[PDB]
Amino acid sequence: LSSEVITQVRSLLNQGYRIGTEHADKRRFRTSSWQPCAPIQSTNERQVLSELENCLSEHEGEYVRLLGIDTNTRSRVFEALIQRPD
Amino acid sequence: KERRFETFSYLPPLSDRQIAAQIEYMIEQGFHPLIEFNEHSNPEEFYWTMWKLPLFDCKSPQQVLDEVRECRSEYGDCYIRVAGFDNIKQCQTVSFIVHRP
Amino acid sequence: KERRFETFSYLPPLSDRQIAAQIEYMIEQGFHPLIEFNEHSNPEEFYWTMWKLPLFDCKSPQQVLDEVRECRSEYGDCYIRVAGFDNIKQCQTVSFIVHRP
Amino acid sequence: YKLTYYTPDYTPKDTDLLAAFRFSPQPGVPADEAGAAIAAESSTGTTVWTDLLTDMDRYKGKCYHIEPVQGEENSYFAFIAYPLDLFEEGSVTNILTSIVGNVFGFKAIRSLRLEDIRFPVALVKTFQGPPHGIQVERDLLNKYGRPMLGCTIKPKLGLSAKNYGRAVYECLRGGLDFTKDDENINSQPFQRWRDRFLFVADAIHKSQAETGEIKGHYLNVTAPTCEEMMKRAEFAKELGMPIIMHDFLTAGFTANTTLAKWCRDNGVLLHIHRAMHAVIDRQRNHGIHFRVLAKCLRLSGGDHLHSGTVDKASTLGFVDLMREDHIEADRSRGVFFTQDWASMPGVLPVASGGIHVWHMPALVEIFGDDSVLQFGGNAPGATANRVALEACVQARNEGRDLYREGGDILREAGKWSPELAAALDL
Amino acid sequence: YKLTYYTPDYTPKDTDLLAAFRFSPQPGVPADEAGAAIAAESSTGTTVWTDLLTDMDRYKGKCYHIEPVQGEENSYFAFIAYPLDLFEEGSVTNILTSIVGNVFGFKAIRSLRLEDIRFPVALVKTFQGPPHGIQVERDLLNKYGRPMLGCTIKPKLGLSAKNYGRAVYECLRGGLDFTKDDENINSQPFQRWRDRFLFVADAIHKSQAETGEIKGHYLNVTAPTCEEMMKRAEFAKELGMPIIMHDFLTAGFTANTTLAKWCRDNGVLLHIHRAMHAVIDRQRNHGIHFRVLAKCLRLSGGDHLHSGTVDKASTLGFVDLMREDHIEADRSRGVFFTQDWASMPGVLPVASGGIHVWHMPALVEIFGDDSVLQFGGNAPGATANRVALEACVQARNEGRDLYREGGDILREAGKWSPELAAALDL
Amino acid sequence: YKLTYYTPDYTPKDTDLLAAFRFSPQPGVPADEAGAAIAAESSTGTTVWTDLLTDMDRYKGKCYHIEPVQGEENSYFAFIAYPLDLFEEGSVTNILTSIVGNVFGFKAIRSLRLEDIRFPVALVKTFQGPPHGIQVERDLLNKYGRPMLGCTIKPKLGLSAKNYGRAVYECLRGGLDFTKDDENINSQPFQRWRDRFLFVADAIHKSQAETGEIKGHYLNVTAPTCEEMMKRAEFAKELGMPIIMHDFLTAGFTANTTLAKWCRDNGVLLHIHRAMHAVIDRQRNHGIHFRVLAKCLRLSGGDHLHSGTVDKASTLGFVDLMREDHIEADRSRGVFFTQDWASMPGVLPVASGGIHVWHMPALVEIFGDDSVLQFGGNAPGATANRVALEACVQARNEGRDLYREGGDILREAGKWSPELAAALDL
Amino acid sequence: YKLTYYTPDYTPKDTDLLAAFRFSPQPGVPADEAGAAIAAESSTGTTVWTDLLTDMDRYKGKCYHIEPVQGEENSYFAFIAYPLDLFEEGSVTNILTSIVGNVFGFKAIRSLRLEDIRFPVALVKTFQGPPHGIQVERDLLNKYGRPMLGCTIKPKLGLSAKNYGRAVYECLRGGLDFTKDDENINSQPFQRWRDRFLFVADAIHKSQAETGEIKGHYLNVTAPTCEEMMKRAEFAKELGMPIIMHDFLTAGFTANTTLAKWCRDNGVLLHIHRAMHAVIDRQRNHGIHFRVLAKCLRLSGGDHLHSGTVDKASTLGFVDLMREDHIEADRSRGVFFTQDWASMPGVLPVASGGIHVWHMPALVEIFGDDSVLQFGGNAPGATANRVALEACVQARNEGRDLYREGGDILREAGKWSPELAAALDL
Repeated sequence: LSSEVITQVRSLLNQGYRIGTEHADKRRFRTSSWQPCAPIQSTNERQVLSELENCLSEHEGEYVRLLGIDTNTRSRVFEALIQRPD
Repeated sequence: KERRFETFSYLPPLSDRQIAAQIEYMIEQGFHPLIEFNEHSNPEEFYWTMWKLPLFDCKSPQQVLDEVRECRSEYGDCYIRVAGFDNIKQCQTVSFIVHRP
Repeated sequence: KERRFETFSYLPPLSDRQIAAQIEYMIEQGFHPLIEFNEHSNPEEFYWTMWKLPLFDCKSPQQVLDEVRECRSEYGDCYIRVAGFDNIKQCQTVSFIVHRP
Repeated sequence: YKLTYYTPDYTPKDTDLLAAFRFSPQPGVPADEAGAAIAAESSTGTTVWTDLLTDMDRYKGKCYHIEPVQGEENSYFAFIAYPLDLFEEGSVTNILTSIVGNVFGFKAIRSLRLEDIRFPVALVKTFQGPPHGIQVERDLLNKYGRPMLGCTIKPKLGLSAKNYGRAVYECLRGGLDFTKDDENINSQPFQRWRDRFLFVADAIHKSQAETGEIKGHYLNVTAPTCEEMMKRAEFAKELGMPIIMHDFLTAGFTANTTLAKWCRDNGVLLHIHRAMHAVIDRQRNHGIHFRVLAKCLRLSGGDHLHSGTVDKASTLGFVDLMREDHIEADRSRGVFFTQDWASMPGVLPVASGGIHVWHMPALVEIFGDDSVLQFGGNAPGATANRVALEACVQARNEGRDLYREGGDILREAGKWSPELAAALDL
Repeated sequence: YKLTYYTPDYTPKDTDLLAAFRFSPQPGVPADEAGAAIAAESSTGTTVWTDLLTDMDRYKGKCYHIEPVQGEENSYFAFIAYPLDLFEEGSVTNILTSIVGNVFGFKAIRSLRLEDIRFPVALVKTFQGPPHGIQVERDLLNKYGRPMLGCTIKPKLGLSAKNYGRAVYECLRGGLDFTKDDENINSQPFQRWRDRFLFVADAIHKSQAETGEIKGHYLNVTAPTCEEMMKRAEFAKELGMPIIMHDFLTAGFTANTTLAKWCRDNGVLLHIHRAMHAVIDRQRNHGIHFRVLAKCLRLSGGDHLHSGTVDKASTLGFVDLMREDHIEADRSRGVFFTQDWASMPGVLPVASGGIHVWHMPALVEIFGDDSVLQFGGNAPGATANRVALEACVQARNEGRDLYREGGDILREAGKWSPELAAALDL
Repeated sequence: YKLTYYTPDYTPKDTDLLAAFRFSPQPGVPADEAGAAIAAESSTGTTVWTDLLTDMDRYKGKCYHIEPVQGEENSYFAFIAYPLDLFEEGSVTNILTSIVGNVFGFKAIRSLRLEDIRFPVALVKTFQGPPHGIQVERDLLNKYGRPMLGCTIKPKLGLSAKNYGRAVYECLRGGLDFTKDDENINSQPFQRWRDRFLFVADAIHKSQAETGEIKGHYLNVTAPTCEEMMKRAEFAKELGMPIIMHDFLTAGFTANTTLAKWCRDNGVLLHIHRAMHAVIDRQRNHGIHFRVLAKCLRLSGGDHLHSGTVDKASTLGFVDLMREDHIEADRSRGVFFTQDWASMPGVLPVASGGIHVWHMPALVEIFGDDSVLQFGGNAPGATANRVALEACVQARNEGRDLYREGGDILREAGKWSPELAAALDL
Repeated sequence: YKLTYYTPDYTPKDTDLLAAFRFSPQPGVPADEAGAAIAAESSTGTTVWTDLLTDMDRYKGKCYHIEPVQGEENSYFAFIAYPLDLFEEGSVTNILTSIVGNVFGFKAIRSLRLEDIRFPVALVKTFQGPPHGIQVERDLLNKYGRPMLGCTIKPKLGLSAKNYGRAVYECLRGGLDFTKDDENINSQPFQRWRDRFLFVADAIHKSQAETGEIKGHYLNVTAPTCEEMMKRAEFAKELGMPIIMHDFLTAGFTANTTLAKWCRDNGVLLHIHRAMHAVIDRQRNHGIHFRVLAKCLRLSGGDHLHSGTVDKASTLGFVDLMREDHIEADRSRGVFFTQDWASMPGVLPVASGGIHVWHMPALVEIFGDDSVLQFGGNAPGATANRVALEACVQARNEGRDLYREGGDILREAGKWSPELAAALDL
């Protein structure tokens, strides 16, 4: 994980926002086709960060996009493209 | 007479080796093949007769060759085409004759 | 005879107090009170004439009151109307008569 | 189905079309697998050689949340996301077909109800929308400062055209802003549409002449065919009438959208009625909730809609789903989703239902400035109604709480007002 | 209510419309007083000064029978009769709004469901009816002595219009008689309407050329507005498309009536689907029942109508209602009165939803030649479909009872039909 | 200014539009205030009484990023976001008028060049976009897996219609698919447009007859007047012409968009030309960069577009930008943001300007199969060109690096192609 | 190329077309050969077989004069002649593509411009030219003895319809002759075009009633499509307006030539805005100078044109080009060629940009009577601005020098005018 993503997820968690991730290959990515990733059911920063890095490792060489979720509103509040295949 | 066709027609009649090379590129491209035949060939006529399915669980060219040779044996007076299609792209990426009567 | 107008026109002629109170209303909700007149009243005539501004730096009702008194002094033979705009909502939530010749 | 149509983790995109279910699965059917199915039968329907020439994954309904219904048994809340591409541009009928067309028949679900849909700002923009909206409509009418009163001419039928213009004449001239046709008045043989329209137009002309304020009547043009609609609407536009009537339920969304696009082209307002409304949202166990319809209509386009008399919670939920530009997601109000709208002009709700003139203080405190209130009848009665409105408004602008002192205000208005006294007595 | 409305001693006339409701009163509300209320909410609603200017009794809908439901408690039928003057001529929408426009919402009834209508002759014959009629339809396709075959392309979405034609073509060439566009496919970004139409027409013509048999596809013409739908349909006519597909519930009836009339003028078969009917009719106790909808549509006009995969008795009941010229009252099949159409032609029922071709012999024995069926997929696949049809019909004709002999027929047929041999192994 | 317009803390929304300016301020004007002044210019310009009747904040361009250009002095990028209400739906025109209506005319910036825009999906959804798309164009033309060959008719003027169709035929029969009307040819007195249309039509038909390729000619329809452009357009479809050509710069955007829409209604491909562009883009330090123009057109709608003979990297950037559905921000290729289309279809790129067919392999590699190459003219020459293309694509299929082996390929192809051998000899 | 395209001894025929190029070649390239290349690229481009089938020479762009720029290095002036044949009739667009279609892509010129064109009188007469002309305008409006005054309404966006027309009324009543939109303001979400026409017409008619002077606003009818623009302009005439607005760089020349024909046919004034002119004129090195565009536009047809606040010689040059029938060549003023117009009427200049009423007496000096002054604003300000207009004209007519006495005129006028005193005190 990069410093700038770490500081992002920090800010996200501090507000009380949940964490989600979505993955897709370079073709899927082109077609704006994302897929669900395994749940990060933890509000602790360490556990979130560890599960993010595990998910990144899971999907080597595929686009990964990080997001911010307000559970009360059930709606998106932030978009961000964290990783790319190269 | 001077009758050509869509793709690779102006090169020498494509031969089993070069068919194999082209089939291989099609395979590693990941586009699941389709073969197709007819009695005649009309541009204004969009659709030909596919070879009873498209091939989806394709590992080797040599099976595609066997099928083409079969569909010659049944339709030796018809034209046989190979077509390749990207789903993700939603674009027909390959379409070239492999037989003439 | 019985000519009406759009809001409060039915009611008895608004005395100063109720005009003030409604100015107040506009003030809490930030409807800066816009004073306009016409020499007659016909529904087809969308547009009337302003009293030289809308009163954006109104800290009190009495100032707009006193304006309308000036206006009556100069065009007492005319009708006077007052409006308030929700620039945030871009909506005219207010228009009503405070004078008649 | 679960393994491909149930995506608990799935975060629904800004551009998605989000849909909120309340379903009750048949015994033996788990909630999760019920939601998966509900997803599947609404978008795909289920190894045909045709499928692998396609991107199935790209168009799938991703059911991303299921949650049990509070304080009730055998009912769960499923949220399904749908790509924006799944639905045709300009077409309410399209999204309706794609959403609420087939999954309604899926036997395994005992009981099924879609409740909300998040209309992404993008698919919002696309539509002609309403023809004038709240504020432009108020301006065209010159009417500000109070909700727009309305009265239903009676009897529903039988009246001659000439008498139908007598009735409009009285009702409007008493002081009332518009008068509405009965939905069962279109061309009927005792009253032919052209004569109705002519006569009414005369009557509004006179009434507006002698009061000097905007008058209109919701002259229904619902005709069996587009051509006939268009003819009655054109000839109405020759008459200087500010508004018409269309029954979007019983006419249809397509007819409505045509009419509205014409009206926007034509500078004439648009009224809607909801005949059969109950047929779709009444039961507590099945249907689509009236909010999504009001939202759909505003989408398709209209300047006026009925919302009833006054559940109040979700009532004002949909009032807000048809008035504001921005509303936050609120469960308790029915607003299952957040709704951004790119400044699309809002719509004016039409309260109705024999509104019981004395009930009006709460009605106004509910509906505020921006609304239309409609009376299920004589010129003094409208005089008293107008009086009372102005007074109630007046008191609300004072800061007094209409709730508490509604009878007291109506009273205060009563002593100088004969006709208001004659009414309050009744 | 029970005093004026409720006329069990009244004689209904041939000039009057009847409506059938299965209604369960709210507790405290008796059966009779509820049936009167149901009469009231739909005819007159409920004193003003316009009342005495009219003859009120001229314009009252009359309930003339109540009885409790067999095998159910507190459920009763209010049989209700109406004048002829009430309605606009030839207006589905008008009638709908007259009857069902206010009755569904009144609290006094817990689960009302509109079961069946009886349209008087004089009213019935003001329409155009279905654009040709089963007999002319069958003459135009030139196909006799057997039901017809539709297939709905799969998968629903992502297919290129080029693939979409290519799947059509396989469908028809293997011996199908129709492909059907899906109700959702109207202009999606991944297929725009016009390309699709062009490629379907080319595919139809080439399938015709190879096969030697007339071919038709169900081109969707539901379009967001009247102008799109008009253009679209014109374009299809330009390609000589004999048949089209419209959705009527979301689109409504006004637009379907326009399309039917235009098609009358232009020779064009009108296939129909019922998308969103499951909203309105699935629930047993509340809603409106599909035969009403079918009867309304058949007034408006449509060559085809879907009626379900399949109560088998109520199914044939309203099947009959849509095919034959005159039907009698049959409660065992759900038919409640005796109807006359006075020479307005029939509409084909269509079967869908996994018709399972080893269930084919039951399908024929249920309906027979005068219907259409729809399979859920290849040229060989459609050839086996075809072979099964033709063996089934043959065996029917021979006097062999299908019901018992199915799997033997299919067998025998498969012995000489390798393609049917595969379809039976699967 | 910088206080009011420059907010480095603001996050751009998906609902906001972005504009990239490579700006060098006038001496004495700091970069930050310079960006402030730019932001002020393009939306608001910069008191009056009217000003406090609105919400300035709702209508405020925001610059959230300024940075000095690497390896340049006094040069910086202003990235300025823009709300979702400033513009009208579906009008390139209004856009350019808002962004570039006066910003270019300001004093403080010595040169300003608009590098990039980023449309919000909401606006992207409101146009019609390209009539068909790359995929659908390839479907109509039935040609797949390679780029497209076009040749322009020389000399640009003087040729008689008879001559001009001779040359057409020869270019086409020799194996080129497309023929280009040199830009200035519209109706010149030596060549009346209508006689040109007919002769092309009859040459293309007969070419198609001999060759057994679908042909197409590029038919410039750009007209003095809207009526005239339309007429010539009807008469082009009336001969079954599948493709036409128009100018979006010189003729403009309202005409192009009207033509695209009509084409959409009439099933005709629409090629574009870029004429007058290099008054706007040649300057690296002032004007507009062609990625913006392309992007605007691809909103407007067009099948093809010129993109140059070939910066390589920036080429690829805006190339992939006009073909690809979603693109990432990358500065090396000149793409400053991450974009999505929400499924608006692609445009083929076009190159021209003396393509030197022994340069073909690099051209195929850099472009690929989705492009069209346009060549500055005999049937043998077209034969050689087509051959060299077919050999190149084959070889690329083989996995042979094009760059290294182009010359050996061409030679091997020529050893059996006397046409190509001769082409090589020169 | 020089031996083909450099003819120093060539006399241009009056039937030719002369275009003046400022150019800086690449190092090494001689100036004469560079200008030969610039000639060749546009008239012929460049060998092919077809070329000898025509008269090469007849279709050539002849460099007959080259000189360096006085007091400048690596710069020169080219004059090129083009035969009348090469061009279409009535197509400004054709002109722009021939002259400036591709030449600014030619590599060897480091920088290029076109300074001026001389349109042969023959080629002139094919265009309709301005719809009415200065004199016909000035008669129909009735306005004499002064230049005209305009107030661009502010704020550009956000303003509601109702408020919009309010402010139009105000400012118009103050004594201003017209009002404009910002070029940006046609149908933004906050504001719909049709309602805005309707409001504006009410305001104008009220102003004209009360003031007793022809009032008008500049009605931006630019629309995404020729159909829309036609629509909006037809509508605007229905209401009885005298003038409209439209924008040529943005929307397109063709749409202009259309709109000018239609307004010519329907007796409506046309006003023009020049948004993006900066993107073609600003720099001193590369673009097309504004004068050329103004020349082209008056060809196309218009009644007003923005011309800046006000190099002063250039301003006076092209305003006179657009004003007078005959102009004599003047390189100090930048008029490269003698021009005639065979009495084709002129166009009204427009200057705007917060014109500083203190500088207004200079502006009357510079421009002369036949002009329009726009003002980037309330009823009293508009009165003070009119009375200053008076006072300055009157003084001019007294024989007092405007430039020397501007301050004395203004103040003396203000001694009797509170509104002008107030203005001056700012």
